[PDB]
Amino acid sequence: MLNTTFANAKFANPFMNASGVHCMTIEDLEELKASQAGAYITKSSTLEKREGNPLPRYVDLELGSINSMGLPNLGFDYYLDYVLKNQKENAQEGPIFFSIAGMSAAENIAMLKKIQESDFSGITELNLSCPNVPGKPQLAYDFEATEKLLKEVFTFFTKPLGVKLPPYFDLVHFDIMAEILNQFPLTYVNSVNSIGNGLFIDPEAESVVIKPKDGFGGIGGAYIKPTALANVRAFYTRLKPEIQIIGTGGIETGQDAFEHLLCGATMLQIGTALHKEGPAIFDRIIKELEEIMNQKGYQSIADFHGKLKSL
Amino acid sequence: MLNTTFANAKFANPFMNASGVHCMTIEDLEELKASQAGAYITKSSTLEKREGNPLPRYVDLELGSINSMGLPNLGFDYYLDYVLKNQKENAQEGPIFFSIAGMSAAENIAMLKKIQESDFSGITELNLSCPNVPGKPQLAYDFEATEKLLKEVFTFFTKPLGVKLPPYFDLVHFDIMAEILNQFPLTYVNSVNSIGNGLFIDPEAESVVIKPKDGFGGIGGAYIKPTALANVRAFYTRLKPEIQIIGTGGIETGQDAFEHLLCGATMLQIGTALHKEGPAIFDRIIKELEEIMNQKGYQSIADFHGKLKSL
Ligand SMILES: Cc1cc2nc3c(=O)[nH]c(=O)nc-3n(C[C@H](O)[C@H](O)[C@H](O)COP(=O)(O)O)c2cc1C
Ligand SMILES: Cc1cc2nc3c(=O)[nH]c(=O)nc-3n(C[C@H](O)[C@H](O)[C@H](O)COP(=O)(O)O)c2cc1C
Ligand SMILES: [Mg+2]
Ligand SMILES: [Mg+2]
Repeated sequence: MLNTTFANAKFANPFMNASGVHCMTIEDLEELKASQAGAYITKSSTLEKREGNPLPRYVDLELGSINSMGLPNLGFDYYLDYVLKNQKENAQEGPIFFSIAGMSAAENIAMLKKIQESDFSGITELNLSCPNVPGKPQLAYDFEATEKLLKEVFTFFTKPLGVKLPPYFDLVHFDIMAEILNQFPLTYVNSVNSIGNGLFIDPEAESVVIKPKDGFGGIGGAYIKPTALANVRAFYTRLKPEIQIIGTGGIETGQDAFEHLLCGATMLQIGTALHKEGPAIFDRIIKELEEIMNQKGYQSIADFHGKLKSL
Repeated sequence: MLNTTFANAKFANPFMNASGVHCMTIEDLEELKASQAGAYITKSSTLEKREGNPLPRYVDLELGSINSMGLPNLGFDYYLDYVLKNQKENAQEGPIFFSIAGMSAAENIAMLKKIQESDFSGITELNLSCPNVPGKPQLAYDFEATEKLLKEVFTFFTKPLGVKLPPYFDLVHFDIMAEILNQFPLTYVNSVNSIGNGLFIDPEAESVVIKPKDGFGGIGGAYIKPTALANVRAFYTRLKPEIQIIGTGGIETGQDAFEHLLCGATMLQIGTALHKEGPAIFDRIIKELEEIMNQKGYQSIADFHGKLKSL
C-alpha cells in the first residue's frame, strides 16, 4: 500500500525520522534500519565534533516540544564513514539520507565537495534553517545568500540534493523561493524545520524551561502542523515537478500523515513524536495510514497524493 | 489587583478584545463596554466599507482557529463617528482604541490625517500585519517599507500611536525592527497578529475548511502562544521603555495572561478565546489571574511584570 518512489529510488513506505531525532550515533541509526521506517536520515553534521548547547535543551510539551540543541553531532567524517560502510552491505531498500548543516557557507561547500568526491550514492540534505545556533540567522530567510550559495553548489555537486527549509508565512516568500529553487537540478525540498525562536514558560517557577538563548527554542509537534501543511502545499503548487517534497511537521497519527500526502508530500519525516515514542512509532503510524486508506478504498498513495480539494 | 497604567492612561485591568473579534458593529462595541474588559478596540478599518472574503472564512479548531476574513468592516467614517460620540459621554475608565489597516500606505496616511485633524483623544493602532487580504503582503515583513511609512506618519501624527505586528521567528528580525521602532515617539507595539498562512484540512472530505485563498488562513489560539510569548519577550528586552507592549496570542486562562505579563506585556488582547466564549470571558479570566496572584501573594502586576527568569 505505501510503496513510494522518490528521487528515482524505491522505498517500502514514505516514513522517516526527521534529522536531529534518533539519529546521533551509529546505534541510533541501526535502530532506525531495524524499524519499519521506509527510510532514515543522519543528524545534521558540521565539519568538526560539537558538544552543542548547555542543558536543559529539549523539553516535551503537551502540544509538542521545544529545543535548542545547538547542533550536537559526532562530526562529518563519522557520519560519512557510517553511510559508506552501510551501502556496501546492501542491507536495506533504498538509500540513506545524509544531512549537513555547516556553520558557514564555506563549511557547507567543503562538506559538499567531500560527498561528491566520495563513493556515497545516497541522498544529501543541505540544512539551511538551523535556528538553535547563537549568532547564525537561518540562511533560508536571506534570499540573496540562499541563491548565491546554491549557484555555487550546483557548479560541482551532481549527486541527489535536497534542502531543509524553515517555515514561511507570507505567500510572496513562497514565490521568491520557488523562483530560486526552480532554476536548479534539486531533487527535493523538505518543509518544515522548527517554528523558530518560540518561548515556553513554567508559570510556577516563573521561568523559561531551556537554558540556551534565554529559553528561546524551535517549536515542533501539533503546534506547527498548520504551518507545515501550508508550507508543503504552497511549494507543491509552485515547484517544478522534478523537485519533489518531504513533508515534516506535526506528524503523529495516520491522519496527520494523510494530510501531508494530500498536500503533495512524497516522503514524511517524524521528529517530536518519534522522540517521545521511539522507533516503534513507524509500525503504529503505518497501520493507521493503511486503515484510513482501506476505509476510503484506496490501495496506493497515488489515489490521493496531492489531491487536497479547495472549496 | 489588576489596575494598570498604559499610554499615560489608567485602566481597571489589562484585558481587551483583540481587533477583529467582537468589535465590528456599534452593538458589538457596546457589549465590550458593558463587559469587564479593562479596555477595547475597534475592528481594523479601511477608507471604504468592505464585505470581506467569501464564506466560510472562520473556523473553530480544537487548538485554536483559522480565518481569512478579508478585512470586513463598516468603514473608517463609521468607527470614527462612534468613538467621537463615545468620549463625549465619559462613560468608561480609559480611552477606546481605534484600529486602522489601510490597503495601501497612502490609505493609512489619509486615515491617520483624518484622526489627527479630528478631536479623537484615544489610542490609535496601525495594523501593519493583516495576512488575509489577497495580493497584499504583511508590510511589517518588509523593513524598508515599514520604516518609510513610519517616518512619513511621524512628520504629522502627534497623538498616541501603536503598531500591530506580525510574528517574527529570527532574532535578527527582532533587532532590525527594534532599531526602526526606537527612532519614533511610538506609544506601543502589539505582538502578535495571527500566524500567517497556515492551512487546516478536513481529512474525511479531503479539503480545506475555508474558501478564500485555497484554505490558507491566519492561525490563532493555543497553536501560537509560544510564538506570541517569544515576540512579546523579545521586543521587551529590545524596545526603549517609552514604547510599551500589548501581548496578543493564545490567551485563554489566567495562566496564559500571567505568562504574557511576565514577558513584559502591559495590556493583553484576547481573540480566538473571546470569539468562542463571548464577553463573559473577561470576568472569568480576571478571576483566574487574581487567584494566581493570591496563591503567590502578589497584590499588584508590578510584582512580576517583566520578571521572566532565564535558567
Ligand atoms: C531534538 C531536535 C533536534 C533537531 N535537530 C535537527 C537537525 O539536526 N537538523 C534538521 O534539519 N532538523 C532538526 N530538527 C527539526 C526536525 O527535523 C523537524 O523539522 C521539526 O522537529 C518539526 O518536526 P516535528 O513537528 O515532527 O517535530 C530537530 C528537532 C528536534 C526535535
Ligand atoms: C476573526 C479574526 C479577525 C481578525 N481581525 C483582525 C484585524 O481586524 N486587525 C488586527 O490587528 N487583528 C485581527 N485579528 C488578529 C487578532 O487580533 C489576534 O492578533 C490573533 O487572533 C491572535 O490572538 P488569539 O490567539 O487570541 O486569537 C483577527 C483575528 C481573527 C480571529
Ligand atoms: Mg527497516
Ligand atoms: Mg466595562
